[PDB]
Amino acid sequence: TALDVAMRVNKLKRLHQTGGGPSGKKQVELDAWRDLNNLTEAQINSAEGKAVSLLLNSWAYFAKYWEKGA
Amino acid sequence: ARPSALHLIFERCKLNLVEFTAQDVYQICTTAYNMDTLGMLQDPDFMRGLHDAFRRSDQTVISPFQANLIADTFRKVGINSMPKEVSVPEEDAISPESLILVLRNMNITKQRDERKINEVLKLMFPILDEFSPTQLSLTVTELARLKSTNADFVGKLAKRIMEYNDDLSALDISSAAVSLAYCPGISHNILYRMMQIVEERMGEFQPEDYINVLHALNTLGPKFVNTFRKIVECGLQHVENMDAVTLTNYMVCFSTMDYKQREHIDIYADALVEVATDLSEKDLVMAFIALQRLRLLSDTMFGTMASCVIRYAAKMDPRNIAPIMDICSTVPHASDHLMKVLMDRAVECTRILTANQLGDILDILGLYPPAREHPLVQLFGKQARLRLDLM
Amino acid sequence: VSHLSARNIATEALQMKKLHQERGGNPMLAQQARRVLFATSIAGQNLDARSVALLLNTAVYFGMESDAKLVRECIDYCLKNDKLITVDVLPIVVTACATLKSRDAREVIEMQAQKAARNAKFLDAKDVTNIISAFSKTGINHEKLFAFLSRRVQTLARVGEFEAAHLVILANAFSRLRYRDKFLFGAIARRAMSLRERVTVNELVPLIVAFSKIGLKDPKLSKRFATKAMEYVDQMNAEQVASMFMAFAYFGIRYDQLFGVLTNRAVELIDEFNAQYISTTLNAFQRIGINNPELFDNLAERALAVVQDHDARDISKTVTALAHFGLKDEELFKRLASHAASIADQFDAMGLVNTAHAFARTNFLQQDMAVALSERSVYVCRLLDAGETRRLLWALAKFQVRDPKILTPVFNRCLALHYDFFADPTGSEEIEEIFDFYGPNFCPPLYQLYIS
Amino acid sequence: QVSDGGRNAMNAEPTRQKLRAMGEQIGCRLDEVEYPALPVILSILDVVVTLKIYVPKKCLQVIFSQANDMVAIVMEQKDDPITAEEGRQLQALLSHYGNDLAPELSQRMKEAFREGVLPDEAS
Amino acid sequence: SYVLKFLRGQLPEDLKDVNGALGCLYGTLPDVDEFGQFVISPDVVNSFHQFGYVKMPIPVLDHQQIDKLADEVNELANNVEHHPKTERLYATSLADLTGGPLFFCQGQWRAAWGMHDLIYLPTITVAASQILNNSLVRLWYDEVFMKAARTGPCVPWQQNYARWQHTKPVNHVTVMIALDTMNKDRGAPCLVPGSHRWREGGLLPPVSYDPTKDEAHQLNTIWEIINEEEGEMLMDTPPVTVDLRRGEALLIHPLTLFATHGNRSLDAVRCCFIHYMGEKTYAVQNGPLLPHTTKFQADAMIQGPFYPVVFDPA
Amino acid sequence: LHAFVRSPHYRTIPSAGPNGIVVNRDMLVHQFRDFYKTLQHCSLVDKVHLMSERPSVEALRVADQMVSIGATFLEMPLTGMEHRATEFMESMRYVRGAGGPSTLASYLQDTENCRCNSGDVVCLPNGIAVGHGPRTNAVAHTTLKQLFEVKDDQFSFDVFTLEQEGDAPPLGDYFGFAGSNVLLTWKDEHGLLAVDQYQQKQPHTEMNVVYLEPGCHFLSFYGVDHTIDVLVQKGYERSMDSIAAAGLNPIPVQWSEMDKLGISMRAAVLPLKFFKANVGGMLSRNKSRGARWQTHQ
RNA sequence: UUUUUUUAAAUAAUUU
RNA sequence: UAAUAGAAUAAGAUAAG
Repeated sequence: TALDVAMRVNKLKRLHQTGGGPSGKKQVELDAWRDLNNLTEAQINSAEGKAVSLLLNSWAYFAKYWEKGA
Repeated sequence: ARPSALHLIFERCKLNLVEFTAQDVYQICTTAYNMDTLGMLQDPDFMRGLHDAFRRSDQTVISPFQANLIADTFRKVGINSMPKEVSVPEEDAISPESLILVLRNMNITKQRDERKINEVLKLMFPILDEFSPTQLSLTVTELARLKSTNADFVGKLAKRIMEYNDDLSALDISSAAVSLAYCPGISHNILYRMMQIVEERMGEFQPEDYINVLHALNTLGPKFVNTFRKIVECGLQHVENMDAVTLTNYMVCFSTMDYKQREHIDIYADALVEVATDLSEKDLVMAFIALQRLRLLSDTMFGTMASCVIRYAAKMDPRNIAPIMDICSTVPHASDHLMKVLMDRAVECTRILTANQLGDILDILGLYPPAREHPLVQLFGKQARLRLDLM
Repeated sequence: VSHLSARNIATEALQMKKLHQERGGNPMLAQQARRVLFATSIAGQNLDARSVALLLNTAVYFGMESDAKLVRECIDYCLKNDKLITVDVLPIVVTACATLKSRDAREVIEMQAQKAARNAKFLDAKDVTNIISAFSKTGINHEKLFAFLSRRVQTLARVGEFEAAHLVILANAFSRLRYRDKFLFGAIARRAMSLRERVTVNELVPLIVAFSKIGLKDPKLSKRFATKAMEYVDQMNAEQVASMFMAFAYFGIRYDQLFGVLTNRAVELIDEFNAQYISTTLNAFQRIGINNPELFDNLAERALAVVQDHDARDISKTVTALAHFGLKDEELFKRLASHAASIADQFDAMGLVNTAHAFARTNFLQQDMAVALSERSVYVCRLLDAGETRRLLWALAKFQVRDPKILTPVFNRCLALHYDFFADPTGSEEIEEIFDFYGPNFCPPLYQLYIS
Repeated sequence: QVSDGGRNAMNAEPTRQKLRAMGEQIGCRLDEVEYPALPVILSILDVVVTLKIYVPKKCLQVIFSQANDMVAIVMEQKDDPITAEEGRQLQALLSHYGNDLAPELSQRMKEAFREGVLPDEAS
Repeated sequence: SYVLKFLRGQLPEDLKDVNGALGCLYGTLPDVDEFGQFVISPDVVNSFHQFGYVKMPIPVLDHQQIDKLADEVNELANNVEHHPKTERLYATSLADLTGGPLFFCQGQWRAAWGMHDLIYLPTITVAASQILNNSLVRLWYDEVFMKAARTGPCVPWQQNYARWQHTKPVNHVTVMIALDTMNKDRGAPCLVPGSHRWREGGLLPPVSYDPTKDEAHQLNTIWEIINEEEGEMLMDTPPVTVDLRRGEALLIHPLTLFATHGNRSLDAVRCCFIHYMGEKTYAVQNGPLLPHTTKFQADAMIQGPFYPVVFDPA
Repeated sequence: LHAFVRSPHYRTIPSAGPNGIVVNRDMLVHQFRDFYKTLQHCSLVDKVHLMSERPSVEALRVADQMVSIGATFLEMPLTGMEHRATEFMESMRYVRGAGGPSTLASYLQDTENCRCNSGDVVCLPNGIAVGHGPRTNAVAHTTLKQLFEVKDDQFSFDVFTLEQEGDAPPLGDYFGFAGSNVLLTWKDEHGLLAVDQYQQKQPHTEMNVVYLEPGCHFLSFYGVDHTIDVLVQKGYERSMDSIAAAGLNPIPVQWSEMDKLGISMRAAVLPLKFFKANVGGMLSRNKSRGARWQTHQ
């Protein structure tokens, strides 16, 4: 589904918020980009409110650090 | 720019195809208020869909202020929104917490309803014995804010609260005192006993406790002057290091009670004018009126306070122009520069002044020599001819 | 206007309303105020009861119905917070809710009526007149409240606590409610006596009109009003002369020495009379019954010049008055018939039947007028009396109208009121005319009821 | 409805005496009834005092005994609307007629004022 | 007459008598020499004449105006405190006092503010004049549709002029304005491109409406009224659904085949249809064209208070 | 300052009052109307309230209900006025309507055998004078001293007991203060005795004493707000001359019928000082009463 | 210019 | 996770039972 992807992206978001992680914060941002772009039309057309809110929160937070807007 | 996934998420939100709960709407609104990278508030068709989801959701799960915050963030973007009124609990739902929640929602969301207040009071009468000491004070505060006329129930709550004097702290005592003072119909015996309680534990008071007690004494009137006496002496050892707003409240209380001991009044005024530069517009105006009403505006006093009021005179509130104009008169001191900027400010806001304020300003400026050679006389003449119907 | 708070919006709306109703009805102000009020909401802001009442009153004053958002928000506020509507803002809410005819409006009006009934002993000079006027706007039958307000008015008037404006407002409000109290109106008349010179011409004519409308059948005060107004005729305006004629036609007592002076003054100001004044004077002369051809010729000649200014009410009253006196003015009747055919949809229930009967009584038939009013007659059948239905049916028969889509409503209405239809002796002749044209074939049940 | 300076001003006092006597007729039979609420008692006693109607001591004792149970219910139960002004009027009435009629009601009502059970008219 | 002092500011009983337009939504109408700003590009007119419909490039109303206009619709279907001036409507879905999953109203321009203002909107009226060969634009009538959530039905294929047979010449245009965001799952229009020139500008036979059936069959009833060649051009260019925003408008030819999708969203969907006609429009019979309206005779030019002139290019 | 008065009941006005003196009801009504107008024309009073008529002629004595001692509204014991009890209720609602106190203090009512009559209390500067006559017992004196008497350097309030004979009228009817210094009293036995007693109990104090003719009813609003309006009866010219020569403004009032009914001007009015509760540290605007911009011109 | 005010009231009758 | 207050003010004709 889509809730698990949002939850793991939120875990990455919390890891970036607290520290940078062993692999670095830039790698965390890149992995967040790949995970966020993974969503397809099947998941988003059946996502619940909580998953959509979590995805929006993670995307809004990660748009601050990304050099491009996105 | 919205990528494909973000664009599709935004479209699903816009089309009301996603079932949002109150918690999810609150999270989205908090994210929008915190970070504006996605431009959520810049999309009217997205915020309108979020509001539509908000209306058709169960808002009882979230706290009253969370619904108020959602309504506020919808109003700021331009959407007319209002949280739903909570229903009175029925059958097994009557518990002290659920009944306090109704008053709290009525307070925070500004949906005051006399009928539901009466129903809640009638439901809370039989189970008043189950209230914890904190819930009694919460009820007293909530009923005080809602301007309830049921002074009998508030008196019962005050008696029950005062039965628990040992449990309560200084902040709770001060809050109960001010809330009781705000209620109009409280029997004076309860007020006397509460003020007796406040008289003890006098040294435990903090600056906020002092402010609350001074507000209560100001509301009560001169009949409690004795209690105010125990305030002034208690404040005599801490006056040299005291907050400016506390000193303003002290001066207001001195003016209200018509205090007779001039030494304490002089001490408090001399300590106030040292830190008078830290006051806001309203506090400075009230302090300026209080100093005039106590016959304490000497040359240095008036000069120092006018130098402070000139700063706010540029963008003064319409409600504050007339008072300082009154203080400027009836004193034998030079106030040409203050009156010039005050008259200019009155000229600027001539189209928003009410009939009473315009009449007052004209009355003070009637006998002022430098006011005749001003555009204000003609502008106010036209405005008064317009406003004669509302006078 | 975005920087203005709702407390300022209410004040400016009140200012606009005061300028609109008294200092000329400028459509510029009306549309500006409507545009300003169409984008206002009492939501998320703490407001006084007075501000909400002013917003509601100024919104309703400008044509805003009960389906509006601001009107609904103001009505909701009043219901939830009722005790906040003190006696100072009670008249504002009642006046706002007067024209609003809905469940919430009815409930609010009843609650404020009970509040005013309870607190009738504690009002002062301003509050009693404001409350009684506001309740005179709305149609209510709470006699007890009116009696309490009258007792308070008498108590306040004993110590002399009413000005001329207060007196005229009180008299108009109490005469509008059809509340016949001999002592209340005697106290008002004696207060006018005591005020003496403080009652000017502009403030004396409406008092006489209000005293005439209530119909106290007291000849002791009608003579006094005639004597007091006989000195003010030279100052009276044309609109005041017409109202004087109407009021002393309402009284029913003949004062030749006053009517002569009024006639001379009306002749002097013949160039200033509008259609409304001509219709009012003609109706007053019809009611009082004097037949004065000399003034009637001038009035008809003036009305021939303001034909395009005539309203449906004015057309009905003028035509009825001219038909009653047997005055023949072919050009005026032709022009009035064409005008009535032009504005046939503005006729109310009484006006349509009165105009049709007045045109049919005289030997004046015009297809332009006849077809228009016959077609319009369908929408007013359900609002007619048995005698009015008989008059309308006779007028329709004089027009030789046979369309079933027109005749079925009127025959249904006269069948539903058949007892009162056949119990009026003065219309008996008309009956034997109506069935002489239609015959037994048209609506057999009515014919059988006529036979019995 | 009687005027002391009207057309029949000389006749006014006999009418007052007749009214008073026919009020005595009712007042003598005031022990059989059962008062449901205090306002009935406070109206009957107000009429009796205002018109100077004489009432036998027995009826007064019954009337004041009935109100005692009601005020006792209001004070003791405290859970269940006798306002302070009504209680003051009742105290004044009892003091006027004499406290020997109902010695329990006097102490009960005086303690009700001291405690503050009776609410105010404003509330 | 004498308008009482507290009734001087009121409005007529029905807003038909209001000559001109009130200033509520966009203030007052511009001056005679200020009507050239709302002109549309000639390519838009060519696209309308080619496809049978066209979507105007810019939204016609601001979001606050759309919110107010949607509030008017919400209060036009109260069913508890029924709308004032309800009798001032040609037809209503609540005449039975129960309503249903679909709410339709007609002649609402005589009942509520804003809706009366929307008729005189320059942005749509200038475009309608350009569509009608630069002639006088007269209101034909209004229509408001509101489909409930999860249960709103769909209006099957229809031709507008099939309901206007009592008007002699084909000289009409439809402007449909979305008061809410629409999609194929909530009330989007579904029009057949090039369907206004099929039967030599004629009318197709009416479709068979069987309610209480799935939306797919209702939209698939098209294959029963067309012939073989119309089947071929339907094969070549299948029906296309137009997505509309919160204020976007759409011009439609009277003879273009047109349907509306159902509502499967979580909220009600609203839309407003306004029909305009040119100067040279006549009637065919003797009698009124709408309930309780002015009656014409033979080939009488259609004019009156019920069909106001909203634009004049002279 | 709000002044409360009640209209007379014309139907039940007695044909003859105390001592058998005949009275005329029409002139009584006319004089009451003139009194109401005179009260309204006074600049000091903020509002004049007119309660509805009541059947008894005794209901006109409105001041009998309570007294204003400083900031305390003390309600008189309901001992001799049981038949007026409900009337008092109808008067309190009026006070509640004008924004006044919710209820009066019941300090005097609770005390036993505490007979007090409002009108024996005179509001002298920095204290009150009470009369130890028939209308007031020693218990009321003791309670008033226990309640309002305070001895301090600056927070000083004095309660003076002025003894009077049995035939003396209420102290307020012949003893009062006017302006800020003037003393108004009758040149009668009781007035001179009261003045001598007040001099004895308050020595080393300079003040002016003005002697009016006996039976000349007066009414002067003495209080925080200074005024020079002294209402007086029309018949007594020399009292008016004395008050004018004392530096005050006499206002002659026709008071024949009310005097012949035994009611005075003081007992016919209820003057109460109302304020508005100030929420928080907020001061309320006050109307001006002096000259502005004296230094300029 | 001198008319009058202050309950908790609950007992009709019907095929609509 | 979220709580601070100020203003005192009156327009006036419905073809009746």
